[PDB]
Amino acid sequence: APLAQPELCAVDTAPGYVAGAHQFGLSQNSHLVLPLQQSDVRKRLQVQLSIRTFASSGLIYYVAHQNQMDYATLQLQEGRLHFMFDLGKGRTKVSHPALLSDGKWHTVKTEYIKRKAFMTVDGQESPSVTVVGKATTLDVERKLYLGGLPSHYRARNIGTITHSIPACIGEIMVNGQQLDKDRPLSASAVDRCYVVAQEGTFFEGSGYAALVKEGYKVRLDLQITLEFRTTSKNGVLLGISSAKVDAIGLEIVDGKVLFHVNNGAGRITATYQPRAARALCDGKWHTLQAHKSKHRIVLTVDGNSVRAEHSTSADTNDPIYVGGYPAHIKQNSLSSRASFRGCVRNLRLSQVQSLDLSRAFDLQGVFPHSCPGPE
Ligand SMILES: [Cl-]
Ligand SMILES: [Mg+2]
Ligand SMILES: [Mg+2]
Repeated sequence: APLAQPELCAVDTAPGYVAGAHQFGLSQNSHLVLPLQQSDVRKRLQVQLSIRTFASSGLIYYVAHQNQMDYATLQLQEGRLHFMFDLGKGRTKVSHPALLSDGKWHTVKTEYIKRKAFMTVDGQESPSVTVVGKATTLDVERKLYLGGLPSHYRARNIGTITHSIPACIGEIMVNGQQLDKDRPLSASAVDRCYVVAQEGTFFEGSGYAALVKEGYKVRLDLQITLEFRTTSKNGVLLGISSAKVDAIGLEIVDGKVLFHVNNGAGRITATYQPRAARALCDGKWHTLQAHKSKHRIVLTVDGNSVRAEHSTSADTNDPIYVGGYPAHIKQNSLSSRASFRGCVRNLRLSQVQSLDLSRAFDLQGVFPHSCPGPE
């Protein structure tokens, strides 16, 4: 029974979904395996597709011989496109300057024809490159992998960018023919695209994402930074806990942000309370910094800091739970059990390390890299 009428939070407007489009990158192996029947790519491979993304890296498409001696692939790296193939006796590579990670739709074309190869993005064609090697044919299996690769597949000689691209892909054509993406040979972890999206990972409020199955050790010093947006007053953000006492936690309870830490001598808590109760559930992005050092704990929200200052090591050796946690998992430094609802972006631990939610080993009600609504 509150003394004043409750302060309502902002409201989220569902954008709906794009018809005939697929969102990849939800897991490191999200993909579609599409049949190639009428295409003869031996002397010519022209692929045209539309893409929308905020990501910096990922595999967009791949085709290869059973022995992998012949192949062709399109990958994104540092926000830019790279097209390469090997006809059996040498690799040819083409790059394009266009920056694609702006969240807007782009048309892309990759072309290998005769003894030349080139790329086109939004109509801007790159200079041609001469096919390398003596071989004259691209000999590959009658199958194209779109948006990523199967978990059991081991792609050779295409570098380390073999994870699924966090992006929405529309229709795709090969040598003038539109492929029926609705009739894939097989697939894994694919979903729909929001009509309008913004950079981030959506948490529907029902589950969580668990990372680092081998265990993470907080120890003495650790810096956690992230950005979040939400229209709810309660929600767990992050927790790393031993099955005993040592643990750390970050959560939103009744409009306030709490950073708990326990080095084996009791819970230490830094609390941030905004001027307005509904300030943080306004649907806009907020920055969050939580630094743990020897005998110091500092929580900073939107530039506002709050700290608290005899064991000093948080001896954890467990997974990192994001956005919530299941009942059978102990979280000694979290008072709440409520799953977060909203989006989180730029999650990093510091010597910096950013956490990629698409790598979660256990995921429930969370959609990495896919966040609805405009920014
Ligand atoms: Cl100790
Ligand atoms: Mg060949
Ligand atoms: Mg200890």
